[PDB]
Amino acid sequence: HNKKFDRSEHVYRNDSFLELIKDAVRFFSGTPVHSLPPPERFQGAGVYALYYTGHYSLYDEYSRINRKAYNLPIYVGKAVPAGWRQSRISDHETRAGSELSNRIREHGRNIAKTSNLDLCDFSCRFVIFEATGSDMISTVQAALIKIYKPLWNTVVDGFGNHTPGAGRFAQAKSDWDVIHPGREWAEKCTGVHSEPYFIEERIKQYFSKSNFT
Amino acid sequence: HNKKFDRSEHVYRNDSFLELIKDAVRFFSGTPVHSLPPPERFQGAGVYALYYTGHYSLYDEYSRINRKAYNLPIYVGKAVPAGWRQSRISDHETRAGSELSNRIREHGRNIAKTSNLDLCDFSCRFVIFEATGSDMISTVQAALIKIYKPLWNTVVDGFGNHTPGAGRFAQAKSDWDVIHPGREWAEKCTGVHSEPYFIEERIKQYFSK
DNA sequence: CGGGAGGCCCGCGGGCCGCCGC
DNA sequence: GCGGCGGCCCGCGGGCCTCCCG
Repeated sequence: HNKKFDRSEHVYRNDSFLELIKDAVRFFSGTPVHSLPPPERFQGAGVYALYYTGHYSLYDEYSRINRKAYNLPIYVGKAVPAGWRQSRISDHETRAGSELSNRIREHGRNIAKTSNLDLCDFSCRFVIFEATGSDMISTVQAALIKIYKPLWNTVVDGFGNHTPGAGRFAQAKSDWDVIHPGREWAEKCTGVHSEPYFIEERIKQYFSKSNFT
Repeated sequence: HNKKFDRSEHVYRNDSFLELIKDAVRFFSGTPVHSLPPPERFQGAGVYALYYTGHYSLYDEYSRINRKAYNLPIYVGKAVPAGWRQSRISDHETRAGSELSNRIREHGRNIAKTSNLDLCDFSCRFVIFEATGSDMISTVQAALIKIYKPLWNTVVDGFGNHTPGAGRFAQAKSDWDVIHPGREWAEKCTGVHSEPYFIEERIKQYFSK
């Protein structure tokens, strides 16, 4: 330190930044909706949201909530640019990844692999954040989860996992995997996972119990 | 589906963002520097930076980069308020928590337990956001990591690990843990971990381009 | 017995590498 | 023989719940 303690001198407010985030959020909400995955590959990093309109019994309510419009996402995710560990040198030119697009395609493949969900019942929205604006990517994703409370982000976790891998097989298969088998790596997880009965009830409770702030 | 497909209808641009992120970053830059951990506990969520002024041979450069001022952090982190996956299972009673302060303290403890790093050679800065502002925390952290590329966030990974736990006993120990034993839990990781020579050249590379 | 810090689980998804498709 | 994408590792730290202080 070398200097006295005082909480107040460390508080940061910027209401302007709060408006800026609201703006990115409302821009997200009105971007075009596509099939999962979108008809074309593209470059960029950003945020995306997945919507359900099918009739799988635990999720049937989405067919009504999302009947006339894409109102409530089941999942919101992100893909942050390859911006890594850095030392901006050579390290030659080779520019422009397709991180957002790949992740969207990846999540498509996981749903394809399940028995009980059909990919044709999913749709998506996404927003590309470029350059310096890419710093905002994980805060837009958090802002969207806070407004929508997507089921797969806040109740039935696990959709977001890539393969835990060999160094991690002792872990329990996630609630998403237990009600939507089978990504095959999920069958190599040896830990104690939750029982379908208790996940089913949580999903029901999601819909029946009011979530309005 | 919709009807078209047009990449630029999905691209967000707002140049005023550059000014706001600049402002947040200079505010962070000018907040009071304290020991690690700070001398008092405090409530709030936020972002923090760790600075080194010591003489451990690999890191010796910092004692010059940080000689006259706290310029280049060695680590940047963040602590978010309780439940950012839409909060716990509660009613209306206790909206105040200490997750930033706790988190900074944990990092101190981990440094205390190493053999080759002295806590006295460490300082920190931290910024609190509250409570409408918390969505802002990650974007400031990310800006800071991008601008300073702290060595423990970019080259010598793993200081931010919590205990992997009994589900992940077969994973490798982290580069940080290999050059800075010992958190007792890294000792219980049985995977093949990086060589110290490899890490040490990455460190040297960090301080000559 | 009560509140909060910390211990100890895993969600999410970054990055790298090998493999396949060219 | 090359580039891009998926497969397979673990980084970072969230969140629950324990237990540790009161």
